[PDB]
Amino acid sequence: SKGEELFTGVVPILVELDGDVNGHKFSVRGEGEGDATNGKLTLKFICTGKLPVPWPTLVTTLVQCFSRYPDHMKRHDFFKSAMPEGYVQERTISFKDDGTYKTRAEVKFEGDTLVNRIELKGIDFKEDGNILGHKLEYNSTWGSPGWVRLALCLTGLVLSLYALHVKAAGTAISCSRVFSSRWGRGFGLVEHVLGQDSILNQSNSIFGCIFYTLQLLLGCLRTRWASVLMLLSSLVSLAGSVYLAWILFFVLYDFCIVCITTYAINVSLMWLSFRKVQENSHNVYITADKQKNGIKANFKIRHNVEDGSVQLADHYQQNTPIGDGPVLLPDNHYLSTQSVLSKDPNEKRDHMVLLEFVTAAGI
Ligand SMILES: CC(=O)C[C@@H](c1ccccc1)c1c(O)c2ccccc2oc1=O
Repeated sequence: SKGEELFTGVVPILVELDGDVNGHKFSVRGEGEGDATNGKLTLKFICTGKLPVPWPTLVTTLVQCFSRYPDHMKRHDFFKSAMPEGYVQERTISFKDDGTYKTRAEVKFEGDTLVNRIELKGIDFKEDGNILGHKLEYNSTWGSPGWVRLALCLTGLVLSLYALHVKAAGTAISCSRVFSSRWGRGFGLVEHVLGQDSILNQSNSIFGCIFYTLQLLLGCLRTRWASVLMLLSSLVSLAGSVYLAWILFFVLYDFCIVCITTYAINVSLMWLSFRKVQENSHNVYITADKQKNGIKANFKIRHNVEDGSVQLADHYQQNTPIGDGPVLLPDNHYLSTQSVLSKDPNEKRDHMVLLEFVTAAGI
């Protein structure tokens, strides 16, 4: 890029957004600096009254020319090559079971400043949704686990506590024929490796209470060690549930109902933990659009809802160069983005403080 020379060095950023969400008209003015050398953005946004939508739903709309491209991908940087004349970035943002943003932006160099002017229009939002009802977390640590996870873990806890009330003592005499066997204690395999004298050789329901309590507790967490811990624990729980299920049929030839219920519960927590691990994804997927001399892009942003659920936001993006000069057309690649939102204690206007780290990868 001959525009790449403009991004060696820290570059001042100014952002201006005129929006209209379901009639509610608003404006946002932001300022900061960008450092393409480390793919680092630092910006402060101010709602020039109070913002009618959550700030996270505006991060994506609110400068990919600061993405750090490694040297071996330098020829795949469309965004800098469009500079200084700029590019037009048009997006459709579809919130699942809710409205839709339509955005169009001019990103160009005005004097010494990189400017991103944005026109936004949001339609078909329900006034008690997650967006207009302001039901989205900002950067919280302790939150809800979701009524799905709550139902699963509470149900499993009641069932395991029931099994304890059974062995330690509608119609389940079929169960207590199962629990009394050698497999109702330490999954039948703790006595083989650690002996029967071990403290770890407990009734499987103890592992049940510890497991469902741990799942429900880690479901209230937004960090990764709880996510990976959830994945490994639910994986072990799944293996033990399939082993015990294999003992129930074809070996004992008995058919207890609480066992099938807890098998389904462990399958549910397994799918939930798998999803929760694998959809932590800010990956901007970029392909070249030759007909318009620009690029096309797909991705999915998942916002945390205050009740522990996730609000899905699908992103369809188009970028078209502003000049008639030459620009780079890339091969298929993706951008990795990490965003950290925070507040400024010196600011009383409705605002947002954004730190961002974007690097190119893929090709
Ligand atoms: C409903 C339970 O918690 C008891 C169940 C179980 C299932 C998965 C993980 C822990 C505990 C369980 C049985 O399936 C079972 C099957 C065969 C033999 C004994 C059993 O006792 C159990 O602990």
